[PDB]
Amino acid sequence: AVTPPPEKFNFAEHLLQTNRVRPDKTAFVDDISSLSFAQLEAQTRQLAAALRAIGVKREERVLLLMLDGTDWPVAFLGAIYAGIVPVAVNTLLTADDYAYMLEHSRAQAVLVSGALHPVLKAALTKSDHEVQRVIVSRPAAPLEPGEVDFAEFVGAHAPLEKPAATQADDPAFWLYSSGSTGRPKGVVHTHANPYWTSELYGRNTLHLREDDVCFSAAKLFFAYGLGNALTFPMTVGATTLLMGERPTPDAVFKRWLGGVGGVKPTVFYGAPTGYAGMLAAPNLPSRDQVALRLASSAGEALPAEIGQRFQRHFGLDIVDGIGSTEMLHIFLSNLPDRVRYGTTGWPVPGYQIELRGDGGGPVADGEPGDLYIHGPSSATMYWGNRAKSRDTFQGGWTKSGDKYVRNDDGSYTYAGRTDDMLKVSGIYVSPFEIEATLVQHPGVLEAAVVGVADEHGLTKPKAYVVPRPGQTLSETELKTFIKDRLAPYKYPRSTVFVAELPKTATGKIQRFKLREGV
Ligand SMILES: O=C(O)c1ccco1
Repeated sequence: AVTPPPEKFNFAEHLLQTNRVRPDKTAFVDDISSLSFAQLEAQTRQLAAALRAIGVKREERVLLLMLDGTDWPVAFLGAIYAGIVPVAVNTLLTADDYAYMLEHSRAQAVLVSGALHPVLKAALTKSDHEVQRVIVSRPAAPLEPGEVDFAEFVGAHAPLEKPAATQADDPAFWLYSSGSTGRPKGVVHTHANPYWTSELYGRNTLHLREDDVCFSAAKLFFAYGLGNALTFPMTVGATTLLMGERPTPDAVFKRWLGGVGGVKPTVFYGAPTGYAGMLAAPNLPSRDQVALRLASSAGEALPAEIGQRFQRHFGLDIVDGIGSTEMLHIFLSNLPDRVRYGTTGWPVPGYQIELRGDGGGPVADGEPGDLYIHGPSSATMYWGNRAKSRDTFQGGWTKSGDKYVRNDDGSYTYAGRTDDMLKVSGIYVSPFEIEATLVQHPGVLEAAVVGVADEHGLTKPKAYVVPRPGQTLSETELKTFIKDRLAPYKYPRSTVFVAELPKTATGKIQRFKLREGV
């Protein structure tokens, strides 16, 4: 039902051309600024020019480390328009994480929000990078020699006259994806990939349209967010609301109620964690206060009671689907008019789904298998990692690392992960990372972290800690340490002190016994 993109294709030019019908409609609006489609176009093309003027060439990478706001799609589309590959990254990571991404991407320039300039600085100082220029959006401190203010940079250059003559299957952008051990993998996406997600899911599954106002709690750096709040709305001419701050129930409700930009969102997107938090909130708005027509969920399985509670309150379902960084967006989903809570719905038309057992063979309905996806938006490889590329991308099929069960009605029910990671509110969290942080406290002897469901059925990490006999470590002291050592998104929901952990003769911790509540 969807025509493939032409083999000569630049995604940025495609989204700009789509919206030349509507120059004066708002494209993006945030707390302090707004861009119409024609202003976005101009700024996008001037940034493309600016990047070429400082010597960044076609196929070279730039790091895009930016809070959600109107400069973000300018950054992203401007690079793409130039045939430069933006590497769009999480804004909550450490200087060490970024130092690795600068070296691994060989980024030649960085586009960074002033609030993130201190962490970027640390990463630049410590690494062997190739960064020729730092372009700072909304600087929060004085610019260092050679750094340039984003607005000045865009404003200094005339718009690039034509886009880079890219192929549809040329790399257009990277995201990073983390595993339970080891450094993040550079997921390489082509120009065609987000065309396929925006058409097969944004348009043909959600039925987004021009008069929509989109608002995603999931940031633009998330694959989920990048669809929800950039590629999908730009595909149909919707207006997008962007928000720089942390998405709490209050910040979201403020927006829902038309507190920014004079717009009320019609389409909202977020993790089940956020929806649970909102429904808990004593000032949840009533349906007559909001203009929501469509509530999308992804980033962990949606507990049935959260959808049911949302539906009872709003008269609107939560439409929960699953995608990945490697598949770019959702491939298995409930539909806006067909929702079965306790399942992730049906394959998205355009994607083929398989469940494979221990030998790669078929599994009987109602038995769990590992999920593999065949669809036209899959990443081509992990950059510079052939072993991991071979394990994940196998002849047109992409291994998700999830397990699922197929139901008699052809829907799919989540069954666990194949690789120890915990999916906590949209972000993959490694139990092994948390264990290695806890053992650096002198009062901890050993530590084990597993996922446990909270009162809402949502998975959070839980730490089992053996304290070191000669020391005094209290629960609070450990919480103080965790607070200093880890990002809030990685916190254990609770920590239990035990006398010993169950292990094999080799010292392998039997984490499955801790999940069983021994
Ligand atoms: O379920 C996810 O985590 C997802 C949705 C779209 C992209 O990633």
